[PDB]
Amino acid sequence: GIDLRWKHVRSSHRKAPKSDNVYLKLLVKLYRFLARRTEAPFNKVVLRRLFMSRINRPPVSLSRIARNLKNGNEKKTVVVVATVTDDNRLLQVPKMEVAALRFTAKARARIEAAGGRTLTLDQLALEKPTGANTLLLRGPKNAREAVKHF
Amino acid sequence: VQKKNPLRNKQIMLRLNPYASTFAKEKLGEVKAEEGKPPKVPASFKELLHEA
RNA sequence: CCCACCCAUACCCCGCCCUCAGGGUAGAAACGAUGCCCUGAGGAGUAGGCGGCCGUGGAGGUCAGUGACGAAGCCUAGGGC
RNA sequence: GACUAAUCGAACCAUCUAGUAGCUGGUUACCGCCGAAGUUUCCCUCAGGAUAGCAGUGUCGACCUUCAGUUUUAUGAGGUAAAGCGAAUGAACUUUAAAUAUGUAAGAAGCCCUUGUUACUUAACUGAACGUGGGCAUUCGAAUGUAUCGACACUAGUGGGCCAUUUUUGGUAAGCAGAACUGGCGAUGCGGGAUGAACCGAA
RNA sequence: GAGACCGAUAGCGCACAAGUAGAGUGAUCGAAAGAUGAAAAGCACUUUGAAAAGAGGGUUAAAUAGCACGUGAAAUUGUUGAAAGGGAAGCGCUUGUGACCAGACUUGCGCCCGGCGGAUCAUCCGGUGUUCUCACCGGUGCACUCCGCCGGGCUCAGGCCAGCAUCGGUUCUGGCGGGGGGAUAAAGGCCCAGGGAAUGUGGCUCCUCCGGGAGUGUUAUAGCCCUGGGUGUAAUACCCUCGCCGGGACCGAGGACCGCGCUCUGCAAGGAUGCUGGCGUAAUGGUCACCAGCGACCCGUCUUGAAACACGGACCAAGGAGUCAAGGUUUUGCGCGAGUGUUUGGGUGUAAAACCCGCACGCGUAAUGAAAGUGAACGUAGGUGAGAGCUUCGGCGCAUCAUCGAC
Repeated sequence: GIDLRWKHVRSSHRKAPKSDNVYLKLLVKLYRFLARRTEAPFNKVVLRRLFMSRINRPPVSLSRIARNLKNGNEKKTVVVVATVTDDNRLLQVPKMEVAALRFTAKARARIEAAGGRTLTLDQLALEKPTGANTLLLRGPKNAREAVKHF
Repeated sequence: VQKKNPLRNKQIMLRLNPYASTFAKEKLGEVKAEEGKPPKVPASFKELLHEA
């Protein structure tokens, strides 16, 4: 016998999505290839967040994007691996280039009306395969009723 | 695919240590001591050794 | 006090199973990528917790499925996984 | 307290009614991965409760910072053995110093200096506290090990059991009775003690 | 009129002369029980029996369907066949015997000759299709070219069990040649020079049983002990160590090459090949029954810490116990998103489906207070320290945490 005071630890992170979305499966295959064949940490972060569940992908609004676009970030490509929502409190949308998992209809319309560009994550992989000149944004994770009641 | 003991397989010993053939050839495991007449044990050493 | 000897699921070497971990795999002559290849470690278990599979009655789809030249059921010191 | 259709300290029939039980009994395929526990702390006890601790699944965060039932070093406790008193003095003597285990501490997240304030404190701008600025990366300041991280969420059993070595406190005619740590068992097969909850070896 | 309901121990108690038969004075209680065959064709006739029935012989597609009737399981029983048994059997590991079996194999592919039978040989031309350079179809082959078939020969690969040789991996065991160390072993032999003694050799003396005793004294007609020296760096033991040669056992994972190497025409170097024999079937292997050696308590359940006690279990078949609804909560998937929810209802329909519509309403978008009421930006929605990612390499800094501020 071998005395094992310590225990070998099985993985406590997602290795694959629980979702059955076929397009998400194709995106996961593409970003698995990118994370394997590139040095860019952006690709690994994007792959890991593609694995994530919905409460771990809180929505990001246009006002949050506009806040993070200030101070030299106006020309960077905004990357969100959640839903980009519209904020009607923001009356003037700045010109921006946003790549997201999905957009609401009003957010897409307001970005295109302000003159920015809307992309999917496979288009982001085509144009910035190393994540160059990107601004990676996450939504407020703790802004949930369950988290308030914890 | 298979660990081979270099103490039994002479090819593996030559792979790990190219000086093994020179060791065996020059017989460095059978080096004789330097010549010269050995001085005898001093008398006081034997007296202390056999002292009751 | 000394020499040799006997054998445990313990220890050493080797094979096989499973689990865990770490790697490789697209200008695809290219893959049940939910796959395949390489390497290492580990294996008792009540209360309890989790995962994967097997089986039964019925429903949708499908196999241009089986069947009076014998369906289902039943018996079987007959076999295969 | 007899008898009232084999029914009587309150007959028989149907219904409410599938009445209630904390007590008894039972509770249905396989394999794989983990895997336990008995005063910790509080509450008036028994016909008592929570609660710490120990477990499993999910995740997430830079799985980042390192940490550790261990030794060493410095210093405590145990000065207790011991050596000497041609050192002084006389376990209570001391230059020196035991064994077993044992507390505390051992870095850049650190150390020191300087400036002010103080509503602390001090005779006191004095200490200390709070800020301010600066210096110290020339080695980041023992060893050994390090698939050993952290934070949530949800779920589950057990939470005043038995035996034993040691330490300690009491006792008896003799038995013995309390605590503390540790190990084992309840949950566990194997080799040996012919045999077997508590023995030896080994999981 | 229907069903993602039940299928005769189910479904109503009742699929049947079922609220019947039966029970109770009565109020009331209350079952069991479906299936020959397509058609009775439900066995003429003969024979044995008192009869029931039996045997022949028909009927049938089938009586292995005979009004005991579709199928006909188990418990349990009879006969036949095989086997075991000295106060239980059953079970596990492993042989053996007997009985009974599943595979595998029967030859394949490829070259060289000879004999046939045919031209869907190569090239070129035209048409068509394609992946746009590859193919298909028609003409040309005129037989040293293609395609089949038949006879020979040869190589390779082929089933089961084995033997030997050369290797690799692991391991057990025997022998041999060297090196080093210590008091450069200690001893010991043979010499040299000193010293000494008794369990005193020779000699001498005295007693005897004539066998031997006693005494004296230092090598003599034996020897011993102690010290120092030489041979001598002697040998050997013990310990440590470098190699060499045998004898035996178990195993052969992988499957083009790649690598590290070496003794380099090649190899023992990132894992077994080569040669040979018998057999080709129950021979190997497997299943069942039994004997033999060793191993092996009767299952739940309860209790406590555990045992013991206690309780349940004669046997077999069929049922037989964490379900549904409402309301929470956390997590997973999905749609839309500051909104979201068509289905109370209306429209429509191939009619309980599907499709479509919208007012209100619910929840969310604002909180706080008992209430009256009031009601969220000093600042690029603040400062500081961390922080993934990005960066023009100066910094920008997500989520999140800590702290100080603002409303």
